[PDB]
Amino acid sequence: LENVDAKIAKLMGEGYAFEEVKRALEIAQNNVEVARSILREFAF
Amino acid sequence: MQIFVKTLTGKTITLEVEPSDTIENVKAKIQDKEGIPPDQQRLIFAGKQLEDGRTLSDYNIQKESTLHLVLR
Repeated sequence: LENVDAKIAKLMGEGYAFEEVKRALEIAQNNVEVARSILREFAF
Repeated sequence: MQIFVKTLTGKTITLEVEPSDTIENVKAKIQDKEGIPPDQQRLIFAGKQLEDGRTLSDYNIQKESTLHLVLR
């Protein structure tokens, strides 16, 4: 219902690895905009 | 049985599969119908990234399940 697999796939497409994206969406409580900010901020 | 694979470009690919098909088999089918090599493919289902040597059934992927494809 929340669109988790689609949200994982979308953020993976922005250049992030599966485990990072999964973990960021968890932290963000499935908010794509917030997970994206996490991924950008803490990229290495 | 049939499963679906959604791509980020909005495409829905329908595959003809058996429960015992390996993830690599599934990647090969996607290649046959779309042209993407298995090594450029990442498949996501039910919060998991699908591993090559395991089967659809190992992930409780049933008829009419939708996988999500991301290209590397």
